Amino acid sequence: IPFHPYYSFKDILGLTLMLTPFLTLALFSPNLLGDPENFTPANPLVTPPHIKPE
Amino acid sequence: ATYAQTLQNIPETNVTTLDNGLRVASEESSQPTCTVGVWIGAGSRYENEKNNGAGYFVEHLAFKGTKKRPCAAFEKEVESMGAHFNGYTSREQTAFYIKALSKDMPKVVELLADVVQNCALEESQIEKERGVILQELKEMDNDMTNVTFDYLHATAFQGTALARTVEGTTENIKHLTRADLASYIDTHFKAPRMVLAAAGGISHKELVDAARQHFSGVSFTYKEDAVPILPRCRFTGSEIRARDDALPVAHVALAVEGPGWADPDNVVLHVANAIIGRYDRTFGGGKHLSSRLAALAVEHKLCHSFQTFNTSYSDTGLFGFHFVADPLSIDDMMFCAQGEWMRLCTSTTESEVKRAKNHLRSAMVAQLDGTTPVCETIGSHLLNYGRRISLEEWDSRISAVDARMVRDVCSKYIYDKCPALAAVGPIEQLLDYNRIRSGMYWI
Repeated sequence: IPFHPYYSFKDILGLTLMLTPFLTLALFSPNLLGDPENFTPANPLVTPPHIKPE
Repeated sequence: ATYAQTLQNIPETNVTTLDNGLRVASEESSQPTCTVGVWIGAGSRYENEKNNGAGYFVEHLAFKGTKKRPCAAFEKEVESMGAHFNGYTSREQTAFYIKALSKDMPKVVELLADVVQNCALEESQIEKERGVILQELKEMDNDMTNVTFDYLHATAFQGTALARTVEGTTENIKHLTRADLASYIDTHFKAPRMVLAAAGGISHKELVDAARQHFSGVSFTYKEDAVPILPRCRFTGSEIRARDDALPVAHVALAVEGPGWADPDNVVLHVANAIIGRYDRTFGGGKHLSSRLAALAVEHKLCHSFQTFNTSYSDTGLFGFHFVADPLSIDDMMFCAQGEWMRLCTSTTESEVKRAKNHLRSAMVAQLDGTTPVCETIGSHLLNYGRRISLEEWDSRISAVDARMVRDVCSKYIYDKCPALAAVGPIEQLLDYNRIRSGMYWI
């Protein structure tokens, strides 16, 4: 089937579904997925005791 | 002696009705030869699911002899007077007519009457014709154009009676009973619904006296005098794709519900179909043809042919086009076609309608090129339009049409409408109803 309108329409719908959680997270719980340890400027002499990768 | 005048000179078509309901009409010419026939208002649309194919099976017997004059008796009598008998059966109109010497005008009417009324229906012949019709189906099935229009109706009028073929089902043909053919005749071939028409060197009066004589149907109750009104057929934006990559070319037909005989717009619709016209690989015109679609078709080898059409019916109709192409140019062709349709609704030019109107009048005239065609117009006019419509009138109506009118009317019936589609053959390239549905707007 032609990509348009079948998947162009499906894709737009898909985008809007991903968009909600992404924006909900972004607007409501901004640092949810982020480490709070990174609000402390780099200190070349001290590695945080609790250091985990993204 | 300007055209205008030759029109208002053509003798008027006379019509007289009998007490039974039969309507006799004719156009008298000096012609030594002539044509007379009975145009019944019956067809496959009147048939229901159990007898689909009766009117066609019956068509195959109205010539194999009557009660009075059996097979040879009939044929002999007719062949020997140098007359040609023949007819047809559409979805909602059936006809039987003869081509004989104006001299035999009255004996023919007798013969016509004897056919519509006393068909022998020899149960022996029936079983033979059964095998014949079955055979003609095998053949007609190889006529893409037919297959394609039947299918067109099959889906455009899906669920209704208009979605049936005239020839009927393979089962009905295999099982219809003498009795079925019998009642079909009794129920439909009835005076108030038939029309005895004639054209040529014939006296209308002589014609009607002969009518009185053999077309002496009797009517006691009101029921008999009444003409039934068929149930309305529902149009449906849909499509049916019968694919077979083994056929050489592919057929495609697209259409929208048309108004119906009665509606004046039809004139405008015809003028429009007159612009887009029709084409075919043997049209000398070539790249210079006036119809853009045709021209485009030629410049891009888009199709072996295409043709517009406005098939009218009592209450409905089909306004569309059909084209035959190669598997790989179906899309470009469809594209261009809808293109012109959209152009019809949005930008028809006065110059176009001018040409269109002329071309139309010319076709209108060719519709009356002989006693038979003329006759066919009478039988049908009365049957459809109720009365007769003179070229002087048609011509009048046609002249009223102008660009603006074409656009308005076409927009009215085309723009943003869900079309009916039928495609047959190696149709992989043409595709998606949606993509086609969007071709219905802006253009």
